[PDB]
Amino acid sequence: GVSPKVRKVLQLLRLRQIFNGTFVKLNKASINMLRIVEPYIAWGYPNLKS
Amino acid sequence: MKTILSNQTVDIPENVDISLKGRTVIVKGPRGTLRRDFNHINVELSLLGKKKKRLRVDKWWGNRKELATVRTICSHVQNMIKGVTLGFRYKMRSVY
Amino acid sequence: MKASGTLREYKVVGRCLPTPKCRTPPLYRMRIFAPNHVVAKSRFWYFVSQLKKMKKSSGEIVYCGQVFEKSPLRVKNFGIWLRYDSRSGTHNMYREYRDLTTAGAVTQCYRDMGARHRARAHSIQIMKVEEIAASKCRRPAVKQFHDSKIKFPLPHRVLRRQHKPRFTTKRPNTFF
Amino acid sequence: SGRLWCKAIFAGYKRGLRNQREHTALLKIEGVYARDETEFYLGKRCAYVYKAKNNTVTPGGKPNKTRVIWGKVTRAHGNSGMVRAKFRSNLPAKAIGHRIRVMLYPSRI
Amino acid sequence: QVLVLDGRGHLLGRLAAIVAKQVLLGRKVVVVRCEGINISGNFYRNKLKYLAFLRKRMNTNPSRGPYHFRAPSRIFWRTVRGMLPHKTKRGQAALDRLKVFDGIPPYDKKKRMVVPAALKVVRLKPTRKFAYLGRLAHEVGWKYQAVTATLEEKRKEKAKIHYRKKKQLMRLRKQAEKNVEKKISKFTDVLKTHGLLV
Amino acid sequence: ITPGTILIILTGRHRGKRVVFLKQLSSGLLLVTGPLSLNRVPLRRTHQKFVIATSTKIDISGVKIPKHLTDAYFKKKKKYEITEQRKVDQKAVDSQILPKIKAVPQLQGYLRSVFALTNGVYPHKLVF
Amino acid sequence: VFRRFVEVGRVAYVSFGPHAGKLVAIVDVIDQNRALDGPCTRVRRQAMPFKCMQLTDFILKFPHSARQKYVRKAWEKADINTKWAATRWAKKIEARERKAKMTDFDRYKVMKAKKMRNRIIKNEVKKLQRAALLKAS
RNA sequence: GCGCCGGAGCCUCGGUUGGCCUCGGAUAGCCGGUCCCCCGCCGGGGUCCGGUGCGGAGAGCCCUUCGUCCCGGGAAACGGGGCGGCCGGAAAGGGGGCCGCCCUCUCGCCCGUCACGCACCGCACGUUCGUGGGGAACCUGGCGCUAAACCAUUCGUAGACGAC
RNA sequence: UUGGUAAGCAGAACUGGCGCUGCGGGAUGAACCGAACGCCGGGUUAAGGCGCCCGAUGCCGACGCUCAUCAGACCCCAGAAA
RNA sequence: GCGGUGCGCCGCGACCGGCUCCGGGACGGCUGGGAAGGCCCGGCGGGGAAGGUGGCCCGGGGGCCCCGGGUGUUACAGCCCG
Repeated sequence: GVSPKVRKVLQLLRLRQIFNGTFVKLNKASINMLRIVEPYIAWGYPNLKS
Repeated sequence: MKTILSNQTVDIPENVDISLKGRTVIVKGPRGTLRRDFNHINVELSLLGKKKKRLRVDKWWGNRKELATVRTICSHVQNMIKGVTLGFRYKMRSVY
Repeated sequence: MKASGTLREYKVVGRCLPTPKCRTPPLYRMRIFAPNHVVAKSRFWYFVSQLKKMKKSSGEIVYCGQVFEKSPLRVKNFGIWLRYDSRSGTHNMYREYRDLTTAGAVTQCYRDMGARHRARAHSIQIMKVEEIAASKCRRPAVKQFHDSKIKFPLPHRVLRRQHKPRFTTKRPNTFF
Repeated sequence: SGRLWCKAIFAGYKRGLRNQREHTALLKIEGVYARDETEFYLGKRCAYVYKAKNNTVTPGGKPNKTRVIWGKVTRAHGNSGMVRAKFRSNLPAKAIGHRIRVMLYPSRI
Repeated sequence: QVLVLDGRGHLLGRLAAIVAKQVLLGRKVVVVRCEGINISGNFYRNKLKYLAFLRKRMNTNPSRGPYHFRAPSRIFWRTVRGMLPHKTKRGQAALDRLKVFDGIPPYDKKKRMVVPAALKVVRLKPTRKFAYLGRLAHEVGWKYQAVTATLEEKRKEKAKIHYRKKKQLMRLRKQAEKNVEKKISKFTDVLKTHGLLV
Repeated sequence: ITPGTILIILTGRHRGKRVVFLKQLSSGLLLVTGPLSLNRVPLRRTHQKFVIATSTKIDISGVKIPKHLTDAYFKKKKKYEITEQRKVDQKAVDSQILPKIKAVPQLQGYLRSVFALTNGVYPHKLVF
Repeated sequence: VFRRFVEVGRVAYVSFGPHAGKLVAIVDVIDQNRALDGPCTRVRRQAMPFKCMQLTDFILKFPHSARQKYVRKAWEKADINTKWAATRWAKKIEARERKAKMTDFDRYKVMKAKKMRNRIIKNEVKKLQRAALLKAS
């Protein structure tokens, strides 16, 4: 049960199943994708160990 | 809120003999004796003085309706000594 | 907001990005209270957006280093000021405590307003945390501990540790 | 001249309210009442001991009634003293509230 | 193997729940002195809630109906039935280890234990009201209070006289202590060193 | 486990018995030696895992422990009978051990007796 | 009824938790249910609940608040150390904790002292009974 | 032919692996002593002394088991061991101990000297309560016991037939 | 969001369900909350729970509020104000 | 002997590698180049008042000591800031 804009944006980040993750570089086109899926994800700025 | 200490002191004359065992205060004076218990109250009825000439009632950590009890026990031991000293005597008239 | 753990106390100064119309725009500093830095900067964007014309598409944060107590052994009467939202309106306030940390007071507070008013920490602000003196204090409860030679006994010591035998020979004691 | 095992009581299967799992048991080891306490018992051999109508042969004895199911303590369970298990032969539910022996032998002292 | 439990100052809904569990593990249990089990909240709340129980009678043939027992033995028993899976074989059987009596008849030359968690002193504040399943039973038509009293009175008379003797027993050991303690110097100073007396 | 400490054999026809340690063989098994006299246990192997170790250590630095008693010499053959080879191996390996057990204050009423469980007396609590 | 007080002065033993089994003084009653330290016996100036601390009956005199050097000259003055080794309290602390020390080979050598200590008394308990009978003729 | 008292095997049902022989109860207060004294029939208060995070503490108390032989030390010398007075006890009555004897050992309980005992060759149900419950039969003596019920026939204080 | 005092009533927009669909949870059940399924061994979880019934607080879990002769105990939900 | 194939039924141990849950020792960086506290009333130098130490009187109870008030800035205690 998922709204048809969000299925398209989660596809484009290749997150197609639960508890899956990806690297993503940042800019304006990259954040405003991540405000449309911002109750299906968790993201943050990773370190040299993570 | 929870008021830390509360107390009051009753003091006997040159006439009467009182003591206790827990909170069950006995009294004998010039015309009888009387036992009254108070074992339903949570207090410290400590006696003090040489020739035991004052009772004293504490009540640590209390809310509103248990600092009430302090003076009501303080004024039940008043009607035990005033009845054993002088003694009680109601009167009444027949009406028609 | 959730008021989890204890609250830290934070300094988070936050100006706006210098647009070219006049070279330098003003800085604006605030004591926030929060358990981590993520809710010490995004909750700070709810208080500054109401005073100035300042949301988040133009707006940076310069500092967010934790502030510490500096008499964290000493007892202190705090005088905290409150604002809160009822079901039927809105209210301002003054509200006192005792602790050893500016932070700890605020925390104590969000737990009292939970108890006497069924207010949840998103209907609740601290407008002015302020340390206060002894004879100045107004309210009854916190006054009575202004007694140097304090002498109270711990009377009816309700017993803890009740599944340590589980069954036993002795009925317990409760006066120590 | 005495006992060499510790007493315990099979007290249901591993389960949540409405579906039960039969490949794991749930023992209440005697006098052990937190987690802290239950390192000892881990890995250590265990036995359900019983008695059918006919004669089973033994090793070190004559052919008689008495038989066993054999098993193994695996990990702690909960907050309060309890323990999980894994016998080779899945247990009867007759044995619920009846005795089992944990041994002392594969010791780590 | 068998547990005995003076339920004096022991609460209704709880002992219940601590007892029922022992039972299901396989212990056998005996409660005794049910005419002292108490219940929190004041007697006109324990008489009403109890009365209104009486009212549930199958309307069309009341013989079959919800069987209301009266005695403080059968009452406690009922509230332990309530916390057991009683229409299965494993419940039915677990009730057979439970055995519970009036007065303290037989099972009285025994040390009998106490649960401190379901204990009144521990569990209720001292400015709160409470009933006795004793009186409560005698004010919903129990027909033997004053007999289970007069019997009991008897047995405290006969406890005192035993206790009496078993202190004097202690008056010819604690003295002998002193009438041997020079010629038991080395079997009295080699226990100390691990701590089984002092 | 170190040489000379006290071991509790927990499994064979001897079980619960107080038995002394001598030397780990190169098969990895122990040498649990009873002083045949006191327990009723001779030269034998037992297996690390089925032997509790104990806090008591009378020293076994200065005596003699034989070589030819090596791990195959124990290994099985086929009314097995105690031949006249294992009778100077019996009393000479143990009469060097026996002057150091009786010298301690009251230790030869304890190797002889057997340990066992009772109640209040739980494996997980006590130190032994 | 009351004789042991939360008294600016008191020493309390510590029932449980972290600094368990250490004495520690009183300094600063914050609150209704939490006070504020113990310098000779390895405890750091820090607030503490009351639902952990059992009262001993030692009170030492310093002002109602002072730092860790002025409480040094009020605890090294009464000499609390010495005087909490005599306490009948702390011998039933060290004739209880000597039982958790205890080995196997001690348990059993205490057991042979306990089998020839209540045979002499067990003999001498019967020679005071059958002489009490002798009197009352 | 049933039933009390004192050897040799078979079917069958399974559970368990040492005992606690007891004040009355307070909880803002207990417990133990000996009590000089006053009221009671051995007993209750009062007075004085210990102790109180129970140490006269269920954070407790008891019993404790590889076996024998020779020689000493301690403890015991009022002990260990197996025929009879006489009471104990009713709420759902316990395989209770005081007093003679037939008798009987110098052992039993702790620390030593004296060696021997399937030493079965590294391993699983191992050790009890147990002479356990239920019952087909076989005994061997000892003490001694030959009834009612169902029905049919009759009554009418009863009845549809059964019951009474 | 239109009619109707309102209806578990008549009628339309956007998305997502049910019908065709079992599984944890809400005692109870087409639509509500979690997650969508080949046969099984270890491991950790969601939403929900941790007195007994029933897996899991048998933590020396924190600070307050409340007595009821009709107390109180969880999204849709199943009793009500001036 | 050297190579392959496995045991009649029931069993134990050892070291190797994949996956998990745990337990224990040590080491560096940061900050307000952490915050506070510790030890030589730190050594000279002023000020301030209370949850008033000395002491001085008044009240109020006993064998020279506690209890209930007032006075006021170091005396036979402490406390906050250069």
